[PDB]
Amino acid sequence: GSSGSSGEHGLLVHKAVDKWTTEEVVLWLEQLGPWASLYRDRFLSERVNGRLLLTLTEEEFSRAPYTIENSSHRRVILTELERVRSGPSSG
Repeated sequence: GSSGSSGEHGLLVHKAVDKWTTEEVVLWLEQLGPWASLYRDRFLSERVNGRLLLTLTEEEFSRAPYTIENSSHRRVILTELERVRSGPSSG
């Protein structure tokens, strides 16, 4: 509807993370916690898109520029990612 910019909190998973955009990428991460705003800047500047968000591993995250000097932060991203990326099996 007329809710802020074009985006909904739910279709995230329904839509492959490898198809997300520099926008959705930050939006999904901006939900894991309020601290996401401390990294979001690095996501936009680096135009880190979904396809790239998935490629990024525990290391990459700990490596600059992100140099995420906080494990907890990586655990939140990597984990949450494993969810949005991995959908229902149905088998």
